[PDB]
Amino acid sequence: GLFGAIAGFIENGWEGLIDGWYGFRHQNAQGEGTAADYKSTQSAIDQITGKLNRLIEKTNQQFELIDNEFNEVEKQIGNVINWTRDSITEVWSYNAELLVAMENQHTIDLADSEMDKLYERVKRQLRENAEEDGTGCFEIFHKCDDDCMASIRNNTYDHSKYREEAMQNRI
Amino acid sequence: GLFGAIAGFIENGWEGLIDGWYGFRHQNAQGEGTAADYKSTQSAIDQITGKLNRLIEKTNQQFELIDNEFNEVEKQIGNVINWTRDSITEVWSYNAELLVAMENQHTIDLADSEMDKLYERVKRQLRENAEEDGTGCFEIFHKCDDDCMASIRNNTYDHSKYREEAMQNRI
Amino acid sequence: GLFGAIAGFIENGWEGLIDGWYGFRHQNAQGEGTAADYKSTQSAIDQITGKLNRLIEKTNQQFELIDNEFNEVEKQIGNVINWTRDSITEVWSYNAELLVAMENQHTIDLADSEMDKLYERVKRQLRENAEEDGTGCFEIFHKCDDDCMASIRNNTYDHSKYREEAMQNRI
Amino acid sequence: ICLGHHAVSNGTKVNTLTERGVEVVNATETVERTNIPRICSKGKRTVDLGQCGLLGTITGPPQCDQFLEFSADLIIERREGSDVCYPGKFVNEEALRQILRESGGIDKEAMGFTYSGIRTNGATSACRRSGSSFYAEMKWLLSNTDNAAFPQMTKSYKNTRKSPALIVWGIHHSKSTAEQTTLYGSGNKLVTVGSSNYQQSFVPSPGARPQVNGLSSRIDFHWLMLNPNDTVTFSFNGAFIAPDRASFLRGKSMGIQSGVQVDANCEGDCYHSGGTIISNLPFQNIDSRAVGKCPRYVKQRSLLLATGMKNVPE
Amino acid sequence: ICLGHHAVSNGTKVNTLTERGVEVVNATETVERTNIPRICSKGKRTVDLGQCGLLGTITGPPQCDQFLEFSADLIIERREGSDVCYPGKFVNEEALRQILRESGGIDKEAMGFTYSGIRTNGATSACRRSGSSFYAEMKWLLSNTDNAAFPQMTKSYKNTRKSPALIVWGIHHSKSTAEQTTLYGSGNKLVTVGSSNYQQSFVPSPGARPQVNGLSSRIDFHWLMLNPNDTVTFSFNGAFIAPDRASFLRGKSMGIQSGVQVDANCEGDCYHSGGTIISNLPFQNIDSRAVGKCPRYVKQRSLLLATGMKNVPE
Amino acid sequence: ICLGHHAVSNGTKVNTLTERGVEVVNATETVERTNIPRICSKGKRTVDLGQCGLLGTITGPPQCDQFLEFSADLIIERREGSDVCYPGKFVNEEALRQILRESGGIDKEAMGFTYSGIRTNGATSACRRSGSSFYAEMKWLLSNTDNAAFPQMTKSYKNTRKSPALIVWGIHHSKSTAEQTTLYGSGNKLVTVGSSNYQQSFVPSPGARPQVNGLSSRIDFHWLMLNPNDTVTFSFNGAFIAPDRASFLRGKSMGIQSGVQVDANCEGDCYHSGGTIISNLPFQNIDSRAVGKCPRYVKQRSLLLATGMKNVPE
Ligand SMILES: CO[C@]1(C(=O)O)C[C@H](O)[C@@H](NC(C)=O)[C@H]([C@H](O)[C@H](O)CO)O1
Ligand SMILES: CO[C@]1(C(=O)O)C[C@H](O)[C@@H](NC(C)=O)[C@H]([C@H](O)[C@H](O)CO)O1
Ligand SMILES: CO[C@]1(C(=O)O)C[C@H](O)[C@@H](NC(C)=O)[C@H]([C@H](O)[C@H](O)CO)O1
Ligand SMILES: *[C@@H]1O[C@H](CO)[C@@H](O)[C@H](O)[C@H]1NC(C)=O
Ligand SMILES: *[C@@H]1O[C@H](CO)[C@@H](O)[C@H](O)[C@H]1NC(C)=O
Ligand SMILES: *[C@@H]1O[C@H](CO)[C@@H](O)[C@H](O)[C@H]1NC(C)=O
Ligand SMILES: *[C@@H]1O[C@H](CO)[C@@H](O)[C@H](O)[C@H]1NC(C)=O
Ligand SMILES: *[C@@H]1O[C@H](CO)[C@@H](O)[C@H](O)[C@H]1NC(C)=O
Ligand SMILES: *[C@@H]1O[C@H](CO)[C@@H](O)[C@H](O)[C@H]1NC(C)=O
Ligand SMILES: *[C@@H]1O[C@H](CO)[C@@H](O)[C@H](O)[C@H]1NC(C)=O
Ligand SMILES: *[C@@H]1O[C@H](CO)[C@@H](O)[C@H](O)[C@H]1NC(C)=O
Ligand SMILES: *[C@@H]1O[C@H](CO)[C@@H](O)[C@H](O)[C@H]1NC(C)=O
Repeated sequence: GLFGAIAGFIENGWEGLIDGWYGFRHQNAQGEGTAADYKSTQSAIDQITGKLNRLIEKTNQQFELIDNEFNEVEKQIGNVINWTRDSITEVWSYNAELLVAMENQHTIDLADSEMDKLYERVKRQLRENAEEDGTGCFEIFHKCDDDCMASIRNNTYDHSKYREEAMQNRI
Repeated sequence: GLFGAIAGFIENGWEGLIDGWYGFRHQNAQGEGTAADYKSTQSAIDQITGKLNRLIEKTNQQFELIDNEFNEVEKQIGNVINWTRDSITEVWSYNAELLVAMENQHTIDLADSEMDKLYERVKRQLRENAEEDGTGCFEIFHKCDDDCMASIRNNTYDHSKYREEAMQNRI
Repeated sequence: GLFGAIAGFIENGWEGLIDGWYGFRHQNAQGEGTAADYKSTQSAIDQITGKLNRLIEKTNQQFELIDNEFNEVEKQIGNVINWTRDSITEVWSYNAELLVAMENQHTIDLADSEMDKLYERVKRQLRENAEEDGTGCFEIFHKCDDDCMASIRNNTYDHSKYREEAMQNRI
Repeated sequence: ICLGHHAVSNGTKVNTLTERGVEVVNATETVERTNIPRICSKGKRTVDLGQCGLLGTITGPPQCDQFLEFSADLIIERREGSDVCYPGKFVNEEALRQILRESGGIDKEAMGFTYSGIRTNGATSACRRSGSSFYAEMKWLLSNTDNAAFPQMTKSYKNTRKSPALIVWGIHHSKSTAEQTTLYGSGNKLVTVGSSNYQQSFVPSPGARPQVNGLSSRIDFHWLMLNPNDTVTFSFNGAFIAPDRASFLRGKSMGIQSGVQVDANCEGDCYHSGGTIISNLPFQNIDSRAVGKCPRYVKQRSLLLATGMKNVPE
Repeated sequence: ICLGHHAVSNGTKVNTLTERGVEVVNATETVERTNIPRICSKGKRTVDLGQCGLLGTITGPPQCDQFLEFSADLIIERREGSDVCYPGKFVNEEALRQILRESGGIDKEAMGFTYSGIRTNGATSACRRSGSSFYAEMKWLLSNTDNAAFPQMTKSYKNTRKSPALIVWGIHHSKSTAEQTTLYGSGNKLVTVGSSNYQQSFVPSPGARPQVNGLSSRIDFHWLMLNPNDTVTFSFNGAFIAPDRASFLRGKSMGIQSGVQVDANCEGDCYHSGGTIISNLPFQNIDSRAVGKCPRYVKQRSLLLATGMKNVPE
Repeated sequence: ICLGHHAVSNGTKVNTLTERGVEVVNATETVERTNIPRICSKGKRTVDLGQCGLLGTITGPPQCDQFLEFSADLIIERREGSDVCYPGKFVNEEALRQILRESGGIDKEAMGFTYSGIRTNGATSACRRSGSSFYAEMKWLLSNTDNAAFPQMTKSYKNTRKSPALIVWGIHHSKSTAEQTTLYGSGNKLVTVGSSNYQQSFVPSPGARPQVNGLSSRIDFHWLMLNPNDTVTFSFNGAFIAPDRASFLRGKSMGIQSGVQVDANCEGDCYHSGGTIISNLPFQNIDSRAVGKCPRYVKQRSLLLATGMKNVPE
């Protein structure tokens, strides 16, 4: 993808992550746990569904029969009719191929971007209390128990409250 | 948008910002002021105008009358003519819908990206003298008067000159 | 581009860089040297080639003659045939123009993004041992000889090993 | 604390602008390939013409007696349909077929021709109704007795209604010049038809043709649309199969050609000869000649749209 | 110091690939709906045919006398136009109409036919010029006196010019066989026309037709294009409305059909029956049969293109 | 340490969605403009009809004797081709031309007509084979001696094969009624043709036509497709150019019209009158009427696709 997260500096996905598209996997003294972030996941689902809803639109234009399967119409007008229909077919096959290719590129790229926003949001949540390891993890330079991890996930982490210790550990 | 600035970690726009698309709102001891950044704004306007200029291109292909509104032409050839025209119409309605939808996605995404470049440029201007608050603001850890703010805006801020104090305040 | 690297905060490209699309130019006590990064370059080439391979696809639909260059066919059916063909032509000229314009936008944007990933990857390699200058350079706050530069390029740079000195120099 | 995304053990491959066969977590099909092999006609007044040919509903050979004034939203022609009983064919038959498919059905009205000095009860063993009969909406005009002269005559009809009138007449081509005289008397025979926007003349052409239904003689059926308040006038001297009633179009409908059964329990809007395409998908790979409200036909049998992120398992 | 972007109190909603009705700061329309109800003809030599039917400029019924040699870049047909005075119709009329719309006008030249042994001054009360007259470019050939024999005759014309010649002739269908003999003598009558690339025969068909302009007799107008240095030869024995002049196409033009006035103060290039579409927009929702240099017709009445960022007010 | 990207001194300008004439490091053309001026026919059984007109292969004027049973995958018509020797023209000629271009060639078979009481050896100085001759696949039926009566006769042919039969016959229009009687006897002459799906009558039209190949008389060639197990029956009294053999289509082929040489050393699949378009590019700006497997024609002469990053030199 264009944002070099998914299939990028995060080397792979989590097959045990069955409760969301993106999430946090933390480790502290009580061990490790994994939970999904609802807000980021729902944005992607909402954008992809809008894409789907465009494509499942019913088109209310009627076309009627203009040649004949039981009694073939006159040859010349028939060749013009077949030539036109094949020309139109050439056009719609192109449009279908291109549409899906483009839409797939954007869908993949769209999922990649939303991950990066989650990562960067959290990085700015942690401020000066952590450093990025380059694989999607934040090494936390202070003791962070399960309530502390939970506080980053639901955006109640106050960086100042732990500021003295995290800094106290980085130098 | 794809860049999670606009309608993203910056929660909303400024209805009092009537002089540009993007800008700076600073606060220091003399109070707060708001001015627009010309360079970032003009880039977006220039890209959107190019989009507009493509769409207002005049096409120099002539089509002439091939059926008749006063004396209807023969029925069969008329059905072929109407069938073809309706087929072409189906194609151009699709192209128009898709073009505008795609162009609108890219226009929105284009404005989002230019904001992020302005934000990141400034962040790198400030170097180690400030920290991001996660909402688009830079908390400046040194006294920054109106000439100092103006110096960031026109890219004359020398981070070293204030380096000792901003650091002197972050620890 | 959308990522404000290429033609962005990196002011220009290197005409002496004949061995890759992206690369590193370092300076230390032994002088300066320039080498290309293979991994980033090959990704862009691979994506652009896929774009090319789509466009050089052979289409296996046959169209046959339906009017006549030596003995013009009857006028009315001829006007319908010419009208249809000109209509189809209008459609394919639009599709060709739009396809190339869109593909070119994405190709330019694609090259811009891959540069940003290389830059950000390296930034996270260097961790707390360097600061970005805002032009694509990392000022390294420790002595970094040719083996050290080479170690960043092939992703064997251990930030901890030099951690004490780089920090020792930033305060 | 670490950020990540989901993946699964077996994903689905799709194509993009830059790569073919990229694996994503889930995808969905955009091209419809599933056909339901029946004519889904729920909610729609349907007329299955069966052995009645569509053009026959205007002339009324025996197989079409039940369809002389049909009314329908959907018209189904079958391969066994025949427009004729006495062998013959319509001129500009497909145009007339296309007119009748969108008509919504037909309403018949007597055109009011009365005759004197001729027989009007021409019958044939090819149109049998418990005996020799003819097209129910036409009259085979003959001389009163064998070899008697058919008088040159003119019969006119005024469309007193508010929509165009479909008028059909026939030209009889006897098996030989000798047989043609026995029906209408010797000499050149001519039928002229004129309106406010129409003029065309016809002369019968006796001659041997292959036996179809036992007969080597044939009938040419001709037609025109007569505008409201306009008049059609026929001037003829023999070999003329005269119209008894005019036809008027009821409203609107659509016509299909099928070889599959009617199903009043599925509802559909896109038909082809093999059944009904029921789909919300924008494309179909089933039949390029499908009619109705249809997904656009494409040559690809499958175009997978990514509905999830890239799958990167370990 | 804080970074931000603008917003306004009332934005405009647009559609994107992922969302319908996203609010942006400003947007602009891509589909033209505004019609100017006149034929904008500024800068263009315009011919408004009015009561002259376009095909009439070749034959010259009275309503077309001012148009026998017209010259134009833009040709306007009106609903009250008539191609005829003596009732009748052209064969392949629309092809000929389409030829004349792009002709740029016509230049007439005598074809040089001289006659002996017949009358050449056939006139009718349907083509009145202070008295009984006829089509100005044709001659109604008759026998010298009532019931006299029309001699079989052959008249030829060589196109000595450098562009194709438009030749038109007519077939007269009298009100009855008795009336046809009074004009041309009894028996079968035949007109053969041949060139280097054309061959077709015609026999008149007398008979009753509804009275149009008081007459139950009618004229069939036929035409062909004669190549440079090629010859057209007419062999006829009566019922032949002979051409007096050939027509040559002047250059190039375009033809429209309108029911609205001419305006030499607006300039336009896209016309339909209701006026002129003046627009730089790529699409229009006004008339799918517009002609000229036009925005592409689409079924949507509106497609808004975002021209500003997403609007996120507080 | 510093990050950077490459650039070159002279790049190539391309267009994007937001900007025209943006400079990139390298780009490649998507529109093919290069034509190879020959018919690349390597690997394909080719028939260059040359002076033989395509329709002539069915009737067999002298210039087509070598093509009476041709077999081909690619058929090339030339401007000097003629369908005829005795002047005349086919009815629905282009439909027949289009049928023969995709036929793969023709296989002739005697239709088995035998005659008594007439001459069958009609010849003309326009179809010369060391002397006066005629169309090799037809027979010019005449009365036994000058002014003798041509008997009304009926000749039938059954298609005993498994594919449709192409049957062609001709109508002879003599130079005058006097010349027509010398060949076939006086009076109206009629030819009726009927099958299971066809009925049409023909009467000859004697008259003066311009001299083409010295003759003012002409032949109308008519045709029909006879289904397997169906019968065609001809009833005629003169002026009938009878078929001797029926034609059957061999398989499949494609037809082009060219004015350039054959090259068995280049291989191609997209042809126009000026040669062959050999290209992997998706678009071409060479000929909008190209046929075969072709890049889509577009009006742009050039559309450059960026294949490298933006070029930003210093
Ligand atoms: C040879 O037969 C019959 C038939 O078809 O039943 C006898 C019919 O009475 C006769 N019809 C009339 C109206 O006289 C019919 C007729 O001779 C032919 O059908 C005309 O070709 O033939
Ligand atoms: C019955 O009338 C008139 C007319 O239409 O004015 C008398 C005309 O003199 C006559 N024209 C000629 C050339 O003799 C014309 C003619 O009889 C009919 O128009 C032919 O059907 O009739
Ligand atoms: C005037 O000439 C010739 C010719 O064309 O050679 C003499 C031919 O013998 C004759 N053909 C026959 C079959 O009698 C031919 C014929 O009179 C015309 O071609 C018919 O118009 O004329
Ligand atoms: C048109 O296409 C159908 C189906 O592809 C084909 O069978 C038919 O023969 C074609 N029509 C003519 C007149 O060739
Ligand atoms: C073609 O379309 C016009 C306008 O949509 C319609 O009124 C007309 O009847 C159609 N032509 C035929 C021959 O039905
Ligand atoms: C169709 O187009 C060709 C080439 O553009 C042109 O020369 C020809 O005259 C046109 N056909 C008719 C019937 O006008
Ligand atoms: C994946 O694709 C289709 C289309 O969106 C959807 O109906 C299906 O339920 C999805 N399945 C899973 C397991 O996400
Ligand atoms: C037809 O004529 C009648 C009078 O007989 C008139 O009232 C009616 O309005 C006319 N209708 C049309 C469609 O001409
Ligand atoms: C918004 O849209 C149109 C199209 O670009 C433009 O003409 C208009 O002046 C713009 N208005 C504002 C207030 O920006
Ligand atoms: C026509 O013939 C003349 C000689 O009479 C000749 O000079 C001229 O070039 C010819 N033109 C054409 C178009 O055949
Ligand atoms: C640039 O463009 C074409 C198309 O990809 C390629 O064949 C060519 O070799 C490239 N050249 C360079 C110097 O990269
Ligand atoms: C034609 O008739 C023969 C019997 O004479 C039969 O065996 C054959 O199957 C028939 N074929 C067709 C195509 O009707």
